[PDB]
Amino acid sequence: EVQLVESGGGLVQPGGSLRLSCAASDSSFYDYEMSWVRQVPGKTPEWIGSMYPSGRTYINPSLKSLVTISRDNSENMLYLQMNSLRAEDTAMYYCVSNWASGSTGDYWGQGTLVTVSS
Amino acid sequence: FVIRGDEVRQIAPGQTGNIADYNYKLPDDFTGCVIAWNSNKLDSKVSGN
Amino acid sequence: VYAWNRKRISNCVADYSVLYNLAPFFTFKCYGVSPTKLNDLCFTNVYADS
Repeated sequence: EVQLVESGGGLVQPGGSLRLSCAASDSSFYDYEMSWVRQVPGKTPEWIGSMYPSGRTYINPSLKSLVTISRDNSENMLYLQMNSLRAEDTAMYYCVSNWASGSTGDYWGQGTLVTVSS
Repeated sequence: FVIRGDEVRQIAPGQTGNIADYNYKLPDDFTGCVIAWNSNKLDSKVSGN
Repeated sequence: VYAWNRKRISNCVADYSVLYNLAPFFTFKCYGVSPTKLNDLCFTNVYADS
């Protein structure tokens, strides 16, 4: 009934980092699997991170040892820290709760404005 | 679901495999149907998915 | 294949746990017995070929 997700954004900062963090409303989220999907026109499907409930995470084989994700439960807001920003990262990132193996009651957000261009 | 490649022949009573016994197991008394089709034109990335 | 070796295994306990060590360990089909329920049978002789 309420998303309260995908709150943030960034500007053109090549070679820097992004503090993109998307919280979650107070609900019955126990086995949630948050991820980040790009929405660049032409390349819709994209997987970046993983939020397995056991605490362990899986990074994509492309960006190996490039993106680090840490769990934070102080203010109920998930953090994400990445480095070595490329120039083709111009897309629209999302924090989808109902990832693959879902799509029955899947819901999305509005998007985080993140774009870089050298 | 999508297990991998062309290993869809492993979903059958009697046939054993790696993903057929560790990810999705089908019983020997299965009474149903099985559908499968590729998605090389729908789920395809220029650098891999 | 023609000059295949043959080793006799006897006077020991065959723990079928270290056998599952390789990733492409497929085509593990048993004829006469089942893949499971092997840790309780007490055979007489075991041969191994290559």
